[PDB]
Amino acid sequence: SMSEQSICQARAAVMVYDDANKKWVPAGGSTGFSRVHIYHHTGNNTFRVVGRKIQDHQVVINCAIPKGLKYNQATQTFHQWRDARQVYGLNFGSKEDANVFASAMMHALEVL
Repeated sequence: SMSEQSICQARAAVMVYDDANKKWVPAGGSTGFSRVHIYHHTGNNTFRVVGRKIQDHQVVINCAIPKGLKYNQATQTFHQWRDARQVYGLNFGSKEDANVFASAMMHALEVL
């Protein structure tokens, strides 16, 4: 697993969209900020997003990034993308967190 490396980290609250109730809900069950990484698995050139809550280290997101993922910068601090299972949203702690993480994601998408 040393062949999988973090290429970015940022501070964001991770939500998922509850399709049935038409509302954003905190990923993992409780609202708060996480440390969110983009990991590059160099053996098979894959990427995933993994986030853990700062206070308790709960894993709140573990989401593939496949080739062609559409990454939407909805606002300067809220970005989102789809998975068959749910839409994910990142409410970043700052604009720099958001831009840096995006530029990282755009890089990932270009090397996939």
